[PDB]
Amino acid sequence: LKEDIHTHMAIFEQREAQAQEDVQSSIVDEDGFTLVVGKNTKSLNSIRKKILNK
Amino acid sequence: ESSFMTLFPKYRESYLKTIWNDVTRALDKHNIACVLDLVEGSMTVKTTRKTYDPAIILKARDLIKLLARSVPFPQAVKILQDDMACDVIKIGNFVTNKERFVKRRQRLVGPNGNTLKALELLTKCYILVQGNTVSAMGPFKGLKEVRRVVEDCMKNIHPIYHIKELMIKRELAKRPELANEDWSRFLP
Amino acid sequence: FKSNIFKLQIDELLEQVKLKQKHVLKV
Amino acid sequence: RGFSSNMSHSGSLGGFGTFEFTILMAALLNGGGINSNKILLHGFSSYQLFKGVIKYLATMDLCHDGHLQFHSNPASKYIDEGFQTPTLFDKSTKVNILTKMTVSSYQILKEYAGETLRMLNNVVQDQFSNIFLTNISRFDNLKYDLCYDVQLPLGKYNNLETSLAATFGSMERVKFITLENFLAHKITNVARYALGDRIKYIQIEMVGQKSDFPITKRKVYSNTGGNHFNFDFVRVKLIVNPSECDKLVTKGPAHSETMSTEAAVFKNFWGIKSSLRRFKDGSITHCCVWSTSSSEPIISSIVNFALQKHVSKKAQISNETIKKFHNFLPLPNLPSSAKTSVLNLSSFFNLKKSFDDLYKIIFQMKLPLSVKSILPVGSAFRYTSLCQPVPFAYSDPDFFQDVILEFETSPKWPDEITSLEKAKTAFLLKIQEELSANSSTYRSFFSRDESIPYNLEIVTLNILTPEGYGFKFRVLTERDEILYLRAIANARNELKPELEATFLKFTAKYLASVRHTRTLENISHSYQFYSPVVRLFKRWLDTHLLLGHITDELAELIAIKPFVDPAPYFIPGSLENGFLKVLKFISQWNWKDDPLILDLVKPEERLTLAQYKGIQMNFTNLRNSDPNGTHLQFFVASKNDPSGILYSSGIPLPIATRLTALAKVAVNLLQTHGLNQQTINLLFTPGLKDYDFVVDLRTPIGLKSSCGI
Amino acid sequence: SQVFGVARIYASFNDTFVHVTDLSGKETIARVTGGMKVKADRDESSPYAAMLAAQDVAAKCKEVGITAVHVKIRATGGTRTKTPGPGGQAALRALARSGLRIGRIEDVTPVPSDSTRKKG
Amino acid sequence: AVGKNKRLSKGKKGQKKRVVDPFTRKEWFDIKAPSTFENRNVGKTLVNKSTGLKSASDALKGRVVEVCLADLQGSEDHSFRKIKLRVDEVQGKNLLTNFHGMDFTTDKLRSMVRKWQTLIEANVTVKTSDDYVLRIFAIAFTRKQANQVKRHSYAQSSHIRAIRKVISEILTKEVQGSTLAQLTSKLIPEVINKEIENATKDIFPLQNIHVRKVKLLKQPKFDVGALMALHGEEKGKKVT
RNA sequence: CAGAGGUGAAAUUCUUGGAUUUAUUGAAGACUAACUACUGCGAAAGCAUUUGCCAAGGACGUUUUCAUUAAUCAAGAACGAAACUAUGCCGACUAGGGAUCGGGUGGUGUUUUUUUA
Repeated sequence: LKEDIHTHMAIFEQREAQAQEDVQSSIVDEDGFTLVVGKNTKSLNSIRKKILNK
Repeated sequence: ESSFMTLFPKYRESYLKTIWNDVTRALDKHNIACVLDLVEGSMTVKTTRKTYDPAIILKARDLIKLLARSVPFPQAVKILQDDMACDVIKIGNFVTNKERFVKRRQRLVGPNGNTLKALELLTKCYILVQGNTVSAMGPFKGLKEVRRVVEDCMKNIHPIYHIKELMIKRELAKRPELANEDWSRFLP
Repeated sequence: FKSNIFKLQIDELLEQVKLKQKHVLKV
Repeated sequence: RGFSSNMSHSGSLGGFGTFEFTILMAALLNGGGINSNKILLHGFSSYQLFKGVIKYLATMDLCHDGHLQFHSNPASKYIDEGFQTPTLFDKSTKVNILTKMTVSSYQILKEYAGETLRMLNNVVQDQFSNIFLTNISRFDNLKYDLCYDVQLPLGKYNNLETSLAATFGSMERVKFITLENFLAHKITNVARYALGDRIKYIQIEMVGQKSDFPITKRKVYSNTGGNHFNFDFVRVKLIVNPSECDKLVTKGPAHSETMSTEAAVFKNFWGIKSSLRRFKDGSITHCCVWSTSSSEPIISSIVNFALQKHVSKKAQISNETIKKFHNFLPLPNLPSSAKTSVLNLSSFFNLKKSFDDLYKIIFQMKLPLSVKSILPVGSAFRYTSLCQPVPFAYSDPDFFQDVILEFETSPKWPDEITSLEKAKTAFLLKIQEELSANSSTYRSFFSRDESIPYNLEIVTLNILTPEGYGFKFRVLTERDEILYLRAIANARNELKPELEATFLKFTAKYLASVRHTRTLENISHSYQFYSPVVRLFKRWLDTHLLLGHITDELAELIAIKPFVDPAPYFIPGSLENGFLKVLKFISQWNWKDDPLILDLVKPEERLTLAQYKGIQMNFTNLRNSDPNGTHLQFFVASKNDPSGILYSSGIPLPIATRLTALAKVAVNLLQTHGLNQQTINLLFTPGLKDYDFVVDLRTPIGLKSSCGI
Repeated sequence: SQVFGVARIYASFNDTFVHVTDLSGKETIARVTGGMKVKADRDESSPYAAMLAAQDVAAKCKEVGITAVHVKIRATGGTRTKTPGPGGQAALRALARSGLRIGRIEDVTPVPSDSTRKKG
Repeated sequence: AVGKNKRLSKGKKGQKKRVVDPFTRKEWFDIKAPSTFENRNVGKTLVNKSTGLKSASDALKGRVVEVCLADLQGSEDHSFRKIKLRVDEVQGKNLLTNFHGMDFTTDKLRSMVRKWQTLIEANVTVKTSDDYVLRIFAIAFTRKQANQVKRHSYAQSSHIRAIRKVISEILTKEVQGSTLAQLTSKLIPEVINKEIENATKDIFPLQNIHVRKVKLLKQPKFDVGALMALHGEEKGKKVT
């Protein structure tokens, strides 16, 4: 149990930190367009999901 | 193990950092532990397991209260003494006009502080006029007289009238032929 | 409302419990 | 209701029917005010007349406080002196009307008047068929809460003086002309003074009373009942106060210097059983102490003593029905279990004490997130466990009682369901480490929870506390409902009802379970007999093999329905009456048309008009989406749960129809055959038929002692 | 072990009420006053008077069975002053000298939320 | 005023005689706190007599005690609270008290209040699951951050109204979820303070967040069964 | 159970039908302490518990719109026991300095938090 918990937490933290940086890393499009994210968002998947919900 | 605390602002923090050795000197001559916390701004008096004076833990509470409300330290230890008490008098809820309220408490202080200083000399108290209240420290007879004078002065009686009355009463009690007469034939 | 529901229900019970003039005339 | 215009003073029931009703409503049309106002008017409809006359019989006393006076050929007047008999009096004809009614008949009429006045002033549901279309008088075990069969081998009219302890002399014949009247009034007064406050009302039925004899006979001649008199035996029926149903001592008057008249009747009424005891605070009063027993109640003991003392030395006393019922309830393997009553909760409270010690320890442990709440949610915490909790009995399926452990709010939870469950597992790991490092006497291990589908990492903490108890801590956070709603949103249109069932299982396990627990514990404290009724009903379902597919909270709801809404019956005052009321209700339930709406409250927060109609609209929407009930059968709802699916979801229609058919077969059995030991034994025999195959299995070890019985 | 009672010490500028009650606050055990211990009416508020009052109350307290005290000290409060009396300090000290175990000291004077005067 | 100089009023015209000794006729009962606390047995109480057990039961069921949570829990971090207790059931030299109210103490309130900040009060009347009616007073004092150079940290009116909305919603949800006993076991380890702080961390930083005072308003009908169940039937000695 | 209040000391008054005191309540008329200022708003007098309802107002922001619609005021209109040691050159006005109250722009990290507010 201890080994599974520790390894899963490590890989989850790595993936989460990478996705957070990828969201808040100034995603500029090819035709000069920037993208409007906010403070305290960490998932471009979740941005697409908000768009899909609306 | 009974405790008491009160809080201060930062100008008092510098002054209290200078004088805190003498505060704990007096309180450990009376067997009362005390701490000072500058990241929170708190003075605290705790009883120890060697203390034997409930009156002295109450008096230490009033000590740190006065020191937070900005009286000097010799006045503070005079409240730590035996036959002394502190009183706060509220002068806020008397008048509605702001100009009139300002004029009346400036009348209470007087020109050059003369009327306040003579009130202190006649009542043997120590009076401080802070905004909406008045802090007076001294014996119980002085505190009774000072509460009466301040309430009438925030009503419309002049402290010059009350100071003349206090002088006349002083000389009247000084001559001990009248321990029954009413003295109202003498008063103004 | 109570009047309406209770009136319709007592009408149902009375038409259920009502007897017949043939029995009345026989007895 | 069961009354009639017949004579009741012969040990019969009635005295009030058509004629008495007409004379009474005519008097109330004439007036009935305290200063001779009119209560009923000419222009009133029958609804108004009925509401008025029942309001009068509910509010006004006519036996012990006052009397009514009218003239037939000018106005009626209530006067304030009770004559210890039903007294509506006409001075134009100088008659008392209700002298056929005894005191017990008037008492039961008062209680029925109160009940129907309550059902008239009830505005929420439809009380009409509830009042007028349910003859409760069929089964005496469903009409009255304790039945008692006593046989009286009397003998002969001249053998009376030897076969009785009372005396039927000349003036006794004058006051009580028939022997049946005299003996009946003797039994009423003796049993009433013996019980005292352990009964709300009493009734004496004379079984074997033939009111018909031919022309060639002088009177009704018979030889039944061990004598030549018109009865088989005496059925003593009691409407019992459930709170004072089991008070151990029977307190009498105090002790002065002079023997008071009341203490004199006490001493001549109890004889050897009486005493003079000094209590814990220091009072000196007379009391006759009894002993409690599981199998039989103190009511049975005291009525045995009273009838064998102050009636005859030859009578036979029996209630083997309730004796066998108390036998069929399980008995925990504990000291003094036999003499322990059925309302004792000491095992449950010992469990709660151990839980509170553990609660303090885990509350004052030190964690990265401080603990916010710990809520016991177990069946033992709501007194509906089947086997009572025995220390160290670790084979009963309810050994591990569920507690919810909820931490404070924190913004740094993970947002991915598997890693979230793994973080909760991490918290439980730290808790277990701290416990095994600080309070070594406790023991602990870790198990899984597969009751929630597709959420496979739910790890629970089993803790064994050294008073012999087990708790499986499971953690509830502020993100579970959010993640389940997000998953059911992002799932596609085919798999949406599967995640509906998943989220519904989650709700019924985690969230509404706490509300359910606290509500049932409170109303169980107000209704003691709910816990033996629900234990007996769970035993019945387990022997009929329906518990594996019907959840325990639905069992508790369908058990508690008659306690919450006993209309038009009474509140149950026996394990027998409660369980049979549950069986009769579940038999008469037509769940294809009728939903179950409850308001789990103490007796007189209730579901008002808007909430009631909204729940009914939810029900009819469910029935338009499913008219036949291939997907849902029981629509049960309460204030903590207006949904109507949450507890009865995922139930096989074969199982539901089998349950209703078992209830119908049971009630038809009790209709054709009298209630007795063989009928209840046949009730508790398992079916084993209608099944296409059966598989009989045994364990290598018998588990009765380990289960704690 | 110790039997606990409260002592309400209402110490105005004119008098000194020592008033021992049991825990429930209703059954009073011993109540005396500086005004009923002193002879000179002008000295109805002296530390001497309060010391005599505390001695009488301590005698009655150890008589009936009380041994330890929660003391609650009180001023006039309301619109008048908000400072206890010389009798307050002396009565508390005299009780502790007489040998009741002083259990817990508290200051309960009625401070008005929003006082009753006319704002002229 | 014992002395001779004071005059003679109506007063001591005729006084009755000291022949009573009520402390000889009185009676020592013992009380018992609920199961929610840790130090249950708390002192004794005096009742006047027992020749009216009517009078003994009357006085005892009337009484209202109050204690400090330091003596009730062994904890000087709970020293500042005071809990009121109501005597509802009496049995055999042993009273079974019930939770009645709760106060802070006056020196604690004065100790909290400062100058260059903002004080927030918020109260709400709610109804528990036991159909008890309750009124909860909570307070919260703002704070400056670890970075602030302005000497005063004032809330605006909109921040005060928003924090009052949040505090009212939290207290309403908590009590309407709870019963009375669960509310006592929430109030003892001060959970609602941490809950309110974690909920209002987003609007404005507050520092002193307490539930200052709880008042009962209306009890339900009396239930000896439920009270005895909360706490956790006897035969005499046969004098003859 | 015999004093309480009040004063420099008194006195008037209330008190064996229990005054003062202690505890649980209930009603009434006011008032809105500490937070309370280096402040805020209103034309002035004035304005401090909560939550709504009604209408008003400033500044700010604007690549909105009208295009001289304005300023100053004698007449007229609206609003509305005290004083008692205070006293500062003014103006058609140049640079500013620390504060603070309200709005906006930018940078920047801490406190915050994450598809649900």
